[PDB]
Amino acid sequence: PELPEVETVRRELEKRIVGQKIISIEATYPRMVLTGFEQLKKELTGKTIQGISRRGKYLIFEIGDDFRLISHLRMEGKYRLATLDAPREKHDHLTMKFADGQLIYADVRKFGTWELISTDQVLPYFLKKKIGPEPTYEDFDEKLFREKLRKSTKKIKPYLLEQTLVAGLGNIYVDEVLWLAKIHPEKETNQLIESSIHLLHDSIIEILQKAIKLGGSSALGSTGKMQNELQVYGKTGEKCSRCGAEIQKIKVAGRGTHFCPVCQQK
DNA sequence: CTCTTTTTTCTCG
DNA sequence: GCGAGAAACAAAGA
Ligand SMILES: *Sc1nc2[nH]cnc2c(=O)[nH]1
Ligand SMILES: O=c1[nH]c(S)nc2[nH]cnc12
Ligand SMILES: O=c1[nH]c(S)nc2[nH]cnc12
Repeated sequence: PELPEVETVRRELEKRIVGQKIISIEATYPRMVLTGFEQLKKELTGKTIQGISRRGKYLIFEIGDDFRLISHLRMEGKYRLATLDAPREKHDHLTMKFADGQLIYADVRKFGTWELISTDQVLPYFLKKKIGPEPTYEDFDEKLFREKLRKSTKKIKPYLLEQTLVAGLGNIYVDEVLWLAKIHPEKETNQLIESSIHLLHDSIIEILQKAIKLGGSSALGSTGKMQNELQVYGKTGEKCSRCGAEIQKIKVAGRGTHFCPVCQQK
């Protein structure tokens, strides 16, 4: 999932599990709890969920006043709310049991992570990872964005994927964003002119906010509609609606990359 | 059978 | 510092 998918999950969880006391926590794959499963079980059992927040692609469970559970779904992580007698499925790894249901985390590839962080260490946690601003008009300052692009010789797609210029883009939405902003994914950022950076900035915000509104692209959050609106991602050889031009797929910095050459020249 | 394909961090030169 | 490639892992497809 990327930011819109994580936000969709956040919103559904917020509706269902806020106010709920954690009765027990169980793991079949404790190794995904990077801060230590025993510690997390001991600290969180019997606590009440106060809220669910998000920073970039990270889910943040607010559990009691003094702890947060930071969850990353990485490539394939999925949450679901199930009855207490629900059978185990093959790639289920963790469950948070309540009095009247349970929250189960599953992840085929086992990439997703849980970290128990004290409340006053949440802002330092994200500072240490150098996560950039949220993709909103209020938080995403174009002026700083422009200065960082000017000072780098990185290619724009991998630099956007680093999460440092702005938080939340992954492979799908960065491809969508660059098509919308008419920018080549291998464009060196210090070659971008001011008007292109402005369109890029606005496009990042517009695409991600649209995806959030449509419930992401497609367990919780599996009812998304953004997939119907994708212009280039996963559409190799299909039309760009531009006079017969077709989407090409190339590899950029190790990632599958979908773009429309005629639209996205350097 | 092999090889490639699908977020973040780590290693190497 | 940089980029390239690979690591963590599972499953599906060519
Ligand atoms: S360049 C181009 N050609 C078209 N032919 C039908 N519609 C077109 C369009 O929107 N753009
Ligand atoms: O944190 C990252 N997330 C993604 S999607 N791509 C990257 N390339 C380098 N870092 C990152
Ligand atoms: O009208 C457009 N034409 C092309 S070629 N690319 C685009 N990206 C966003 N709009 C367009």
